[PDB]
Amino acid sequence: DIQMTQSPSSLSASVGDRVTITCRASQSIYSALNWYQQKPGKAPKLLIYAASALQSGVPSRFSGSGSGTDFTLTISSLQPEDFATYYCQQTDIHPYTFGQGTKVEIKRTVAAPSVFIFPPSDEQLKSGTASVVCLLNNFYPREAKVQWKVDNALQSGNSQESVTEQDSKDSTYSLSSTLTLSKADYEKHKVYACEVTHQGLSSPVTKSFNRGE
Amino acid sequence: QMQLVQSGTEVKKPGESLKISCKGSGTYWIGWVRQMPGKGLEWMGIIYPGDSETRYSPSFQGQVTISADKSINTAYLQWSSLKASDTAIYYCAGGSGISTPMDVWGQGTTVTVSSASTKGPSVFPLAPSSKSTSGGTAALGCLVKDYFPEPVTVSWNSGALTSGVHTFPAVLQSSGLYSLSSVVTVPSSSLGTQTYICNVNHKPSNTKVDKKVEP
Ligand SMILES: [Cl-]
Ligand SMILES: [Cl-]
Ligand code: NA
Repeated sequence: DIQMTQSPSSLSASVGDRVTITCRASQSIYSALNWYQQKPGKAPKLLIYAASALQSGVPSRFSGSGSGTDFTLTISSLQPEDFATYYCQQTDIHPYTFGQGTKVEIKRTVAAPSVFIFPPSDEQLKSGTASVVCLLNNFYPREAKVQWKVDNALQSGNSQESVTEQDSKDSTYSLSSTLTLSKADYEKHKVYACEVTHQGLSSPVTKSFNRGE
Repeated sequence: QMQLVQSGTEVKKPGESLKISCKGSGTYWIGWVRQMPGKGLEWMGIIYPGDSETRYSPSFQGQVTISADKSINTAYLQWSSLKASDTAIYYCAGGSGISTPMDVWGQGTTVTVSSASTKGPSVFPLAPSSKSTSGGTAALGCLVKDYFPEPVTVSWNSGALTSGVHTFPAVLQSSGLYSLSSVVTVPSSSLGTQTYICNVNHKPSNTKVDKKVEP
């Protein structure tokens, strides 16, 4: 199959910026290249076909260029409705393979997270499990490391995290990490700690509590 | 508008068969696209319903059947034996004329394949404390744990509280049940003055929970 490579995988830009994103095909595909926009929870929308032809109804700030192996999508003046993921797709040879997508996110200054930790509820402990939640609130950029420590032992395999979509008001992310233990395991340990690493912090921030204190 | 209308959400067990549909209203070919959760678009294959000529991406050849009924402008994607790894959104796409390929898309069919069974969430408080207070701001929330399938909705104070609310994407646990948190930041001086209730609805299990979150 033809391999489609998009660059970069994500980029940060401001409203009014000129943004370019690239797509490479592993062989010449002539001008047979589509560009799509996708937003969370929605189907892809065709913006550009045949490398440079605008689909009906697409704003003229969108343009495409290139032929052979190397293609670009330019947005001449980025608008708030343009923050989205973009995909390229070759239409030359079946199967009509896609690039891996480029996410265009809102640029802002670095913002350290506010870190909050939540012990398990008595309701949950009665039900036989213990979830400890570590909240990183309103930070930028999206990259963050959360490490769980139980009595200063680093945990693996017993936590999961997820991150919000960028807030369109302050352009920050939030992250929730949940450490889940059995009730028996929770009761064998005292000190529950989440250690947060982020560009906005000059050194790691630890939030912790002692079980039953 | 030329449009492609797909069949509704599916929740299946491993080994079950499944046929989903794509109907044209208002294309001489219909393609199929897979999007696994949190992943990009993948081309599966194409059918020309005039005479049902099909082609498959080598990755999908022998894994799925594409077919069509020209008489009712419908194309299909069929599995005889679903796997958990078939969990995805499936889109159909076509061409509204001879010059613009892939200009019409279906709305997508969400397919979940799991051994898990329908189950309503447990809703646990994330209580505000000194361990969740930062210079006059407190955080509080609800842990909406161990439900299947997606989705759940969360509001605060019946939709009256929206400022500072973060409702996270669910994670799929090793149990096959989802879990998500919803948090809000509030003035710490409001604790004990303003009531904070998370309203959780899980339609697949007919579960509605209103959980008061107190210090
Ligand atoms: Cl424009
Ligand atoms: Cl692909
Ligand atoms: Na050109």
